[PDB]
Amino acid sequence: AQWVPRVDIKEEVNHFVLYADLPGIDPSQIEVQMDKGILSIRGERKSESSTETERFSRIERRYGSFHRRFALPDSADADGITAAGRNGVLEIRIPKR
Amino acid sequence: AQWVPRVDIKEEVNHFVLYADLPGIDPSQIEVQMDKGILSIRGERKSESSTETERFSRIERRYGSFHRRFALPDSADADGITAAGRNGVLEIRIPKRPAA
Repeated sequence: AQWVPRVDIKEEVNHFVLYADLPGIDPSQIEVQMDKGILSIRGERKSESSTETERFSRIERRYGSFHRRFALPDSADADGITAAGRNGVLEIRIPKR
Repeated sequence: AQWVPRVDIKEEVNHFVLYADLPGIDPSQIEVQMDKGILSIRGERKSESSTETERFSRIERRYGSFHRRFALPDSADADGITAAGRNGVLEIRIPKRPAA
C-alpha cells in the first residue's frame, strides 16, 4: 500500500459487491484474494508520472502498489468471488455462504 | 452530485499530455474542450453507491459532475487535442502550436 484506490463496499441480501476505482491497471494485474475472511485487492499502478518526471507540471494522480484489505463477514463466500473491470472500475462480487 | 477527478499534466516534446483518472466513465461521455488557453475535461460519473446507500459498509468512491479546467501555456494548440481512455484513464494529448 503506497496509494489507496477507492473502494465502495456494499452488502446485499445474498452477496457483497466491492467497486474499486483502479484506473490505469489491467484487470489482469489486480489480484483479488480472500484469505481467512480478509478480502485483499492488491496490485500496482505504474503511472507515466514515473517516466520522465521533471516534465510534469501537475501530478494529482496517485500510484504505486496498493493493497486494500477488508475484513469481510463470515457470510462472504470466498469461493464465489468473481471480479470484473470496466473503465478502470473493478467490481468484485461475492456471494453469501 | 459533484466529483473532482485527479489529473496529471505532462509537457512532452511535441505534446502537452493530460492524464485524467476518470474510472467508470465511457470515454465517449467525457467532454474535452479547450477554450481561451484553458483545457476543460467535463462529464458526469454515476455511482452504484447512490442506490441502496445504506447497504454500503464503506463508500470511498466519488462521483457526479466533474468539470476541471487547466489554463495551459499559450503554446498549447486547441485545434489538435486528441483524447483516448484506457482502463478509466483519459489520456488527453494536446500538440504545441510548433512554437506559437
